Amino acid sequence: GSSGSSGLDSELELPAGWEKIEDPVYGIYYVDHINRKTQYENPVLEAKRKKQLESGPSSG
Repeated sequence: GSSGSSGLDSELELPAGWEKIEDPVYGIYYVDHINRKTQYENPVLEAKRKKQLESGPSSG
């Protein structure tokens, strides 16, 4: 695992089923009690990042 110096990541107004767990060794990570998944990349950012998309390649 890669330990980052700056960690300005947080819940960021998580949607639903998100829990910000702060650990001294594991660090700050969000756990989903719905998809039993845990990752560093905040969901609020991802969704709002791939959602803000106004125009893009249409496929269907």
